[PDB]
Amino acid sequence: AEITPSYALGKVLQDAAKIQKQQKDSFIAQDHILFALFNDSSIQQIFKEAQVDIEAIKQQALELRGNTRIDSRGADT
Amino acid sequence: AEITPSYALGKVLQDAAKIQKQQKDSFIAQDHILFALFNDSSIQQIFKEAQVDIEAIKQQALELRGNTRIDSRGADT
Repeated sequence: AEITPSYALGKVLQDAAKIQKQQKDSFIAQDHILFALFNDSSIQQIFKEAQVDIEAIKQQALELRGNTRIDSRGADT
Repeated sequence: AEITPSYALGKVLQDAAKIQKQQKDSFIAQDHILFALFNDSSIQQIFKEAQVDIEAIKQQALELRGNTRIDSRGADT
């Protein structure tokens, strides 16, 4: 079970670096790994299950707290 | 003269706007414009002088400024 990093998912290892700093921060966070997941992790379908879309995450990433995390410390978002 | 961005390049100024979040910045600096230049500013060909997209700039922006360079001044560096 889950014996693989699954770069298909695990590109976010790099790919999540998108919004980590752009909150004026250090490293990647929950929304912020998720931020790259709207690219990566999503159910993009007839009813597309992919969530707050272009800014709205980053928006709401800022719009909720924002600068939401720094490094490793405190529950991620 | 100086009429048109060369849309192949034209995106790059707006593509320059892309990295302020992973460069962890509110504003888009001279490292960031070049950051987008990593595509059309290049020779990407049989003999490729590309511009290194992610790897080298970041950690050498970890060398050169960081989040440290939030932005909102003019351009000094």
